[PDB]
Amino acid sequence: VQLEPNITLVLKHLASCGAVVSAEQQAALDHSIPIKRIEAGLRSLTLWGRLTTLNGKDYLVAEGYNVASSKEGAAVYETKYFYSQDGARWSDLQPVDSETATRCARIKGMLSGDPAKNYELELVFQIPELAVLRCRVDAIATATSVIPTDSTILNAASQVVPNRLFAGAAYPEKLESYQHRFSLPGSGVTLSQDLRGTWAVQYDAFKGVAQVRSLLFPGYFFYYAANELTWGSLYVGDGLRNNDLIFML
Amino acid sequence: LEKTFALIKPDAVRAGKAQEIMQLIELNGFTIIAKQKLQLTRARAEEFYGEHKGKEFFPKLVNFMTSGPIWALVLAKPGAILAWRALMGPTNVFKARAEQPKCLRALYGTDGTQNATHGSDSPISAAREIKFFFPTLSGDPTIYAEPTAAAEYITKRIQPALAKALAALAREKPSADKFEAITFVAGYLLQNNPNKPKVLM
Amino acid sequence: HDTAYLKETVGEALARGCAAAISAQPNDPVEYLGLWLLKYVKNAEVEGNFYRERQQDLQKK
Amino acid sequence: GRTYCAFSIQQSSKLLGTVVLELFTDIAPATCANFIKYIKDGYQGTPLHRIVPNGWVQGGDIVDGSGKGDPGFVLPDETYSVKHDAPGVLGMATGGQPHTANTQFYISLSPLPFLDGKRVAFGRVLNKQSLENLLALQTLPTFQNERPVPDVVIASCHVIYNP
Amino acid sequence: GKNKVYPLELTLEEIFHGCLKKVAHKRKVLLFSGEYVEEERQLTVDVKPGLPTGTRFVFEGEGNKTPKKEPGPVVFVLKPKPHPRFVRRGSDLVHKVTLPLHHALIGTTLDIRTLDDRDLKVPISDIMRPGSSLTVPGEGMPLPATPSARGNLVIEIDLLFPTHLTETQKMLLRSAFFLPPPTEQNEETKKALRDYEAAFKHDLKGWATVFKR
Repeated sequence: VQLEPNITLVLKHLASCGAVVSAEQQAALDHSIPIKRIEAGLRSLTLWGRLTTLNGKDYLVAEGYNVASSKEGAAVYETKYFYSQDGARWSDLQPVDSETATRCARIKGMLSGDPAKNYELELVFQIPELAVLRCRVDAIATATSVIPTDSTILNAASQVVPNRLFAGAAYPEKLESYQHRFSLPGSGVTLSQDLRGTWAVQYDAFKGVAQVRSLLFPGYFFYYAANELTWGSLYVGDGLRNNDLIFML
Repeated sequence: LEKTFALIKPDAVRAGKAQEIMQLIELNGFTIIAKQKLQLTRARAEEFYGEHKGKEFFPKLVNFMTSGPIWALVLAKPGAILAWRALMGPTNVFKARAEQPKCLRALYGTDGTQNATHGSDSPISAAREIKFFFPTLSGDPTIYAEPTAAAEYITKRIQPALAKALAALAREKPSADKFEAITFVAGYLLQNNPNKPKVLM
Repeated sequence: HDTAYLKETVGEALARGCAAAISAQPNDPVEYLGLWLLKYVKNAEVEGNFYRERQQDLQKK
Repeated sequence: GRTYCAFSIQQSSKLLGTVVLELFTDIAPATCANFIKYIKDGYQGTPLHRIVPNGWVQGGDIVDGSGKGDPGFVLPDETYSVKHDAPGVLGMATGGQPHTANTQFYISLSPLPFLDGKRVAFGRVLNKQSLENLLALQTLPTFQNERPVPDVVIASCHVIYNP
Repeated sequence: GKNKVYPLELTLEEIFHGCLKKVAHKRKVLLFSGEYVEEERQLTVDVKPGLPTGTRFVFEGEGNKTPKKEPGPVVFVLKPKPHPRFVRRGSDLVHKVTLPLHHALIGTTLDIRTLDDRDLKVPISDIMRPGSSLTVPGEGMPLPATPSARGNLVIEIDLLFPTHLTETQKMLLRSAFFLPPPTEQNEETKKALRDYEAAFKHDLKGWATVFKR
């Protein structure tokens, strides 16, 4: 039914889970999301998340794509990520090559504010902080991008497009009603096929709203309201990974 | 059901009245077959206004038409050409205001040359201009599909290059399979042809 | 003789190419015809591929 | 996956050798079909007519056996795709003007660049023993004006490995 | 075997998108008259997206016609007009931006308007070295072979050092360039830094944000 999640509805439904942004930053977002959506050629630019930092200048990260195709048995989106400290002026996040993509996953810690920070590894490897930020965003998006099943569909020329006749998911408390965004529409892959204890679902059946929380990445929340058929997802907190899931559960 | 060409000039686009013009066009029964916003260059406008070659008003006409972006539209209706001439009204805005006060020239035009719209005159000119701005828009399956005209078309343009290609193929005689010969003749046609040059780097 | 070879090798597709080139009225009919022949062979192979993929998906389901 | 056919060469009741050939039934099908139909019914006693030292071993006339044309059929020109660049390239021969090919066939004995695009080549020798048999057939004791003085004859000919 | 070579000037936008040029030729046919007679032919040249500079388009059968020899071909050599922003270097563009020193050290975002109608804001990811550069992948000219992939935009950085510095500014710079690591600082050092930061960012009498006169 919906074609792009709102920022206001998402920030309203996920407020209870701590997924909130400052009010001045909220107004700046309201003004400066369309500006970036028009400056860049994108046609769907939403807010992805907000990563914390050693300063107060958290990283607000937005994501936008033009084309979304079906390549090699996977729905692939040519995503582009932007970051900002305040909601006013956005900058871009260039992708990182594989050598850095492997040398950036060993840098556990909380990111600092200035995006001109260099971490050191071992000879010494000097890595920029924006590379680490992009690595963390890519990992979280690979592990957590959640949408209701059958919300997308395949057309001619093999483009994944919103299912304009989507009638919602029956049993919105079962994990079988949600799927990764990069699963092809025909495939029966859902969040159930992931590790059993990774995802937690709390479903308010009276107000008809379901919340899916990631336990492997503790700061990722997703909401799905069935009566109005609106689904959104945000990530608040840093992008570190919960390795010892077996002990916590 | 016929169709005509019509462009909104830069004066009605600089004043932000393009959308209202489209709405009025649609309210009167027209159907916008295809639209495109585009800025002509000097050469393209001079080729566009070929009929009034060496006229007295040509300098200012070509200088105005390339001052800003314009809109190009194809409008479809049973009486599209005459209906668009009537709706578009008299060609002179000062005459238009006196004669027909509720017409596009009177409402949005300001000057003899800044009439804010341009339409076609006759079906031949309309088809020519639609082909000029929309090379891929189909149309006119009656005059083009005509045994005498079709034979003339093949003989005059396609036949001179094809005869040489079929000769070279008969000389070479490639593998008896279809695909190799088809690829060979297609590559030959795309390699040496009269109108296009050969690209080297 | 050679005319039979030319006929049963190219004529069937060349006639369709000529009809297509004369219906559309392009600006460069020769280049249009050449690109048409390339797309002709390409669409044959890709329609075979499409049939194969559809059958495979049905079987997997 | 092609077809194969073999025949023997004998000079004056003395077995001179045997040769096996692969036929390009995927490049020039009709020429191979005619060649196999004639090796099944024909070529059984047809002399080796023309023998050029560093050129080709020619022969295979039917109604005359001595190098003049035959009636009953004319073979059209199929394809110039196989290029004469290595020894042992079997092909058909015709007059200067195309579309007059007959049972006359020829096997190359050296790279022959000029023949490319003038003669239908539709086969090859398979091994080194056959090629050496032809190369030995070059230096016969005496051959008069490009014909062996005794009759170098195809004694036997058969088809193996395929329908 | 003489040929007439003509430059063909294109803008970077045309080569990026793929133009379709109509050029004019003044061709001379020699006759019995003392002077020649010439005519203007029109030639349609179709430049493909991102063709390399120096591409030759040869029109065979076009050129001055002597009485005996069939005229030789006419050659058009593709060259790009100068651009205010970009200069192409093979398959990717080059942008030479003059950078302030504090933008180099502290870091800012360069603003670049691409050939396509999209704006671009690229952060400075570290201390930009003198004569160093930055690379934005997928933001160059298209590949002539494949009509989808492109090069990578290259920003060549030329720092713009300040022309004047006072002695107190130099004192502040030396204190910034020799500050001890945060695990080596005294409590007096931390208190002094906090006081100075609260004074420099004072909302009414601090100079952290001023309005240009």
